[PDB]
Amino acid sequence: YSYTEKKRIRKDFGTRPQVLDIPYLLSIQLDSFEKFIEQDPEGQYGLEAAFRSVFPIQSYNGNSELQYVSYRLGEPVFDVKECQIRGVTYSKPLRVKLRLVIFDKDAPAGTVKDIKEQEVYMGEIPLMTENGTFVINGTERVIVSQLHRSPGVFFDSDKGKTHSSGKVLYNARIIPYRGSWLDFEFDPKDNLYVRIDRRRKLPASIILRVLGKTSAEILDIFFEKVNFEVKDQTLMMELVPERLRTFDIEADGKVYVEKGHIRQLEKDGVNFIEVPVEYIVGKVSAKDYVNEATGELIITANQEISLEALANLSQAGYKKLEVLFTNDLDHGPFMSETLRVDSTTDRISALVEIYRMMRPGEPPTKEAAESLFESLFFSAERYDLSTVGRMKFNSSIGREDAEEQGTLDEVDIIEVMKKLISIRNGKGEVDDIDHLGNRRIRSVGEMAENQFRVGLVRVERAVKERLSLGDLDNVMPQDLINAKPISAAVKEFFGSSQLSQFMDQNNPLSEVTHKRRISALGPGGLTRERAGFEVRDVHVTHYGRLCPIETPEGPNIGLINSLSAFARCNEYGFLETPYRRVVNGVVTDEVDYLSAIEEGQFVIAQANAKLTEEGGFADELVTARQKGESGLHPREHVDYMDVATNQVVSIAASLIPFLEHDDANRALMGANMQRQAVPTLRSEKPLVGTGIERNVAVDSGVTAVAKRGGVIQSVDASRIVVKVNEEELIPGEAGIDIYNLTKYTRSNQNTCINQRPCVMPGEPVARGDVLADGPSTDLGELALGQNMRIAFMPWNGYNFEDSILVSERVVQDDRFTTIHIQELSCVARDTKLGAEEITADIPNVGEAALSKLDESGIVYIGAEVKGGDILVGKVTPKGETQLTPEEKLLRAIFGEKASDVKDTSLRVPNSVAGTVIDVQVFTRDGVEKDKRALEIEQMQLKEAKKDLTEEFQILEGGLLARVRSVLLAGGYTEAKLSSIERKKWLEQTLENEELQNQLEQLAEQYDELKADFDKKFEAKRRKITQGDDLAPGVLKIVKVYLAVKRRIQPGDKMAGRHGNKGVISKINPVEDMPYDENGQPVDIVLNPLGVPSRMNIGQILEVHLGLAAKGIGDKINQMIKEQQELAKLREFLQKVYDLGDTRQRVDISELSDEDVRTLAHNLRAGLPVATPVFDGAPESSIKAMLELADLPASGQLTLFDGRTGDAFERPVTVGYMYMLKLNHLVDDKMHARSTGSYSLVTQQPLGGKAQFGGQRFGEMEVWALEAYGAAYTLQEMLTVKSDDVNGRTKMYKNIVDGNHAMEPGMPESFNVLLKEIRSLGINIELED
Amino acid sequence: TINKLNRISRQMLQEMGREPLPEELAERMQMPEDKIRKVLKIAKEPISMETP
Repeated sequence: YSYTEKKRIRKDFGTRPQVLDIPYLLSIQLDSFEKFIEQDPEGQYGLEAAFRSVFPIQSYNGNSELQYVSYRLGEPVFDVKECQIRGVTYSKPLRVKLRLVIFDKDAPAGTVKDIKEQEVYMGEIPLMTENGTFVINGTERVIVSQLHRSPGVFFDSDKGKTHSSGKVLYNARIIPYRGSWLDFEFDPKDNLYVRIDRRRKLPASIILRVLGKTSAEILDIFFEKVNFEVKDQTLMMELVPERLRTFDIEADGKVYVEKGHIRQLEKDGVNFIEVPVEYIVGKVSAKDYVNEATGELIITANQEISLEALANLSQAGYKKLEVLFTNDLDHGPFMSETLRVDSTTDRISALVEIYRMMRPGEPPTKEAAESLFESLFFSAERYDLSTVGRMKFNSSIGREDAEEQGTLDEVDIIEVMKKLISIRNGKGEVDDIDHLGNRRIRSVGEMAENQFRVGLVRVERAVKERLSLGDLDNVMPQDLINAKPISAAVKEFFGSSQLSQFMDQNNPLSEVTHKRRISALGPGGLTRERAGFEVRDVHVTHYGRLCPIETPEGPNIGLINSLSAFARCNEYGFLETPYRRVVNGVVTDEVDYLSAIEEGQFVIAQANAKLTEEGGFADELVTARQKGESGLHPREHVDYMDVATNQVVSIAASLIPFLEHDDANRALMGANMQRQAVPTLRSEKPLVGTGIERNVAVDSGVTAVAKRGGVIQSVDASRIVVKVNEEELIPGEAGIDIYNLTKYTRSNQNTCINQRPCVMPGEPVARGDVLADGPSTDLGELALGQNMRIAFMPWNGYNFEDSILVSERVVQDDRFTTIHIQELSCVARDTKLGAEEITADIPNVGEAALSKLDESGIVYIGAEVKGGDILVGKVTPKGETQLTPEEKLLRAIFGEKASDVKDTSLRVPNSVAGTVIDVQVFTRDGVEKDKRALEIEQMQLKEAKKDLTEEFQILEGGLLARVRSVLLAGGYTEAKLSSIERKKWLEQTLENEELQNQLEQLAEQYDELKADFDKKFEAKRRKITQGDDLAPGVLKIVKVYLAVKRRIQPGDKMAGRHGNKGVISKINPVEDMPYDENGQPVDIVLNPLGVPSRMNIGQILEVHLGLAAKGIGDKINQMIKEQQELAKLREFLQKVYDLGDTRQRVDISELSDEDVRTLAHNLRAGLPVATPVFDGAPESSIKAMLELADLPASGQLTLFDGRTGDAFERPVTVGYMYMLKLNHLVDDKMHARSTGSYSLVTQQPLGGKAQFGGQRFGEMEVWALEAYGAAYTLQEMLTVKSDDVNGRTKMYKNIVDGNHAMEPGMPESFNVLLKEIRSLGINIELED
Repeated sequence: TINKLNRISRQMLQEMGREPLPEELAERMQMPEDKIRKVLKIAKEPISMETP
């Protein structure tokens, strides 16, 4: 047990040993980006692959070429934190070495006349943070993986749902990574057709002709030949035994049946069979037969033989005739009938027809047609069957060569035709389009490479254009390429892509789930109005790869999936899952990662399989699965076993306790709902958990984990400094590590990101120990909600439907109070009239509203502000305004007139009250810095220097401690050293060479230390002082951060982990809520009526187990308060941890006394218990835990009404449940509007809370009003509330006058309608 | 003016390795920095009122 885990050991109710620890949860991002960025000396991945795919760049003439040598990434100008502060992309420069080689025209081609080496800037590549995120434009974003179709060939069928009859029609489709598509279909007339890029159908014999296949060659490839001879004036059948097994059969010694088994007669074996002449009439010729004397073609290939033809070849002297095989069951004439409907007879006609279907309405020439067909499929530039596509193609056709090829050929096409014909015949089966070996995962590295290659090609076009000119004497490689298209491509992908999404940052679980999300949408994927039911279902190949529970509920169901717990992506982009090998009947420790294709063959056992002490199965027949079907299989035929019980579900589903007792619908809802939880002021562990929380908390990156072990030298709410052990220190290092903690930083969802220390000064810490807990973390465990006392009963209708009744004590204890940080920005721009100024001289505003602003016009840090308060004062110059005469009179009477500038200042939004916690000022380079900006700059520089000096102090303490350790290897008295003053140590004089040399060395080292410290602080000051790159026309920006405490209230949404959501209906006083015999009231009352119909039973079990856990915690609290002996504390803890026949062996005898005190203290608020999914605590264990805590075995208590004191007539289920506060707050959803802004064109009220918009009265509302008969209300909504411009002002005036009458007119939208219809050249008008 | 500003900022970017600040661009153009800022802000093409 690690130190962090030893502080609070969670009781494990699991019973099956875990043989493979869960892998790092963010591997899918980091591995892909490492593939993209790291140098690949073999050149199959990433920037090297793209560079080799585009370069070398060859001029059309051949004069010169540009070649690639190597690439490197520069150092970032900024790190992650200040990239976030300023609002710039965290990236690295791309520097590539290119050589311009100029050939000699006089010399033979290939002569190196000159070379020019140079390094060139090729754009800026964004970098992944250590947590798998990108910082683009100052915002954290995650690029989600895409599930697409693997390149290659897919054979499908219409399943007999197109033609009038069944007639299942078969088709084949080849798709490359880049290039054109090809299709080969069957028609209801059994003819094979070709489509190129989904245009007009063609006979499909054209392509074979293009490659140069004569009709005889086609017939030879696509059919078997049966022969005929003229032997001794008799017809002569070359007999193949397998064919025979309506006429009289020859071989009189072994006469077969005549015009009415086969194997017995074929056993002897003869090669002579005679057939009637009529058997030739129906056959079709297989060759072209020429007569030299006549000079003509007696019979053509693919022609039916006739009696006259037989006579003609009889006179011609030909004795051997071979014809095609044709049946109705195993072999077909499909290709021959295809040839019959083909009008092309040569290669040139083939290219002509292909060109006409490609480019209709264009004069076809031979050279253009040849270029078009070569570029369609046999050109490396426009076609790429990538490595994965090539392997899938080869495996589909069963071809065992050309692994590195990237283009099609004769062999590929002909094998595709042969397979499709075979599937028509009956041999072979169509492909499964949802099978996970047919769908591929494409991650951030692949699409970054793709977009980089697009930009590279964009550069290469212009580079080729320039190189072709010829004048290249004074050109350098950096003068030829164009970095801006490359930057445009990478910033397109990282800023405007559908898969590059705003990071979900409600809690660590939201982050982890977003990084492990697979979307079938996006470029090259599915669209939601064109994705059917089949793609949305759970395929049988999703077992262990895609979670069947976690998917959005709505239009996106089945299209967004979550990676399973142990899922991985192989080197080709296909998901694979680990399994334990079974050898000699024992289930071993060795693990193997299997893909979807491999999984089908073997028989795989489940983690629930009973095992013996020898490592084998207990039952003779074990429940396993094979080819996607479950069943009972013999013990000896099992080849694999599952590695874990949570192998099928995702992390969010793995965090649901008692998942096996919940219906899949409510488990889906709970998994989706755990990611919407908002962190609270205090984070509390879940009493009932699954044992996964530590992994999520550690791998999310929200916590501060120790890179090296040691002792915590210094602890403070913003810093942890640890002294590393001697054994793990790098030679010549300072020996100390510094962790700066994030304090009250806004998240992407306007929540609070806070890191709190969890260590002591002097506490021993090892590698991997948690030092600080981030949001929703408690001692290294994920903490999404709070443990709440729960009673299942109805209460006077206040828990009707899904409503929740909450005690006032919940609000008093601030258990669900959240901190929300909001950004407000005031930008002073440059306008035509003048420059907007930030100042405290605000017209028409008194000193009451200027209390909180400083001299510069910016609020102070720590100012408590409410709605309408001025944060930053700004005045904008305004032009002349026409004063109405009856205001000129008022100006005359009272002479006040001050309208030079207009007050456009930043104000707190209505119904928003909070504290200003940070103010930042950004000033354009060349604009005067006001007093406040100077103050921020001074404080920033002071804090930077203070932090740098603090580091220097602590690291110098560590370094001098190591030097003292080196000196103590001999051992002397340092009092003599301290007798001389520290600086005076540099003033000593030594005459011995041995001592003097050391003195000079020390002096030089001290000088170098001073130099490096000066350089570091100079660089930091340069970073702080540089002006901001503000947008064109922008003079200044001020940003104010407001922190708001939000308390729970009616209308807020609360939920558990089992899909049980609700809205708080009332905050009940404590004296009105049910209480037990000890006077302790419940905290939340839930409706029992919602449990049985939704089949989410894990919540009742969670309630019972939580009751038991809190009872055990109360027992520990009691045993500590009475100061009982340590022996009995140890005995109780050991009894608690020994309950049940679990896999956990916790021995308190090996914990020290202080360790036992710490553990007992951390168990005061309840004993945390782990119930892993599908390996959870049974009913008996829960009841035994209840009896240990002296609680009823039924989990039901007697409760009393606080309003009356009368006991309820039945026992009530009371326990503890983990509740969450979802980010659906009534503060952010309450909206109302009387009159506000209006649209520019439609003159209708805007939409949304941000625009102070109005609710939409849609078509269905109008139908409802029509059904009622409310003509006047409908007219009000149509005219005087939306777009009757005069009518709405008249209505406002009348309401102010207390009249309540309207004068409806014509809506503006109808006038716009008329204007557009007239603009379409149609006379529409109104008649009177 | 816009095209040749683009070309000079091109060459400066490729020669130093980062986006050239308007001061250095004005120095290379032998024109006042205010004129450079006027040209830079002059008119980017209007965005469409149908951008999703």
